[PDB]
Amino acid sequence: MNIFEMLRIDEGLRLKIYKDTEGYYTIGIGHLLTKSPSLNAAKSELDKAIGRNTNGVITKDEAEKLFNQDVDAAVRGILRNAKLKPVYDSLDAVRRAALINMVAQMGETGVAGFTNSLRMLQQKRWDEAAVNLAKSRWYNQTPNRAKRVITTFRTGTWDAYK
Ligand SMILES: [Cl-]
Ligand SMILES: [Cl-]
Repeated sequence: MNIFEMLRIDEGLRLKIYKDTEGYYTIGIGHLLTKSPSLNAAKSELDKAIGRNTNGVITKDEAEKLFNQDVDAAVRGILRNAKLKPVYDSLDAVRRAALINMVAQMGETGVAGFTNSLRMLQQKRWDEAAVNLAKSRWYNQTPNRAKRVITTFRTGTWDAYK
């Protein structure tokens, strides 16, 4: 298992514009197009991202390319983030992937707001952090995915994904 297979399982793959769990226009492997309520606005963003007049549809290879860019950016954002870097650096490889998953889903700002959990993770207080992570909108809105990530932080294994 790895970061790519992990997020691919969590986000799925869709080749036509669609609305995510929050109702925002997305495409491919969880790639947010825009928060605007406008389909045209979404199609314009898509074409700009892909580099061609897509007509709201992309191929597999194009989804995957967006996906590569998104993982790379997420990792890079983490490393440039004063609040996240230290946590990231303190973690083992499996748990690092759990952190990337949260960032890919809610952005840097969003994750960086779980101050208390972040400190517990850094301290290697696994059980306590999983309990704190669970007290959140994130867990209440997407419980299945949140449980998989939380289990990953708790055990440091990919069991939840198998
Ligand atoms: Cl883009
Ligand atoms: Cl879910």
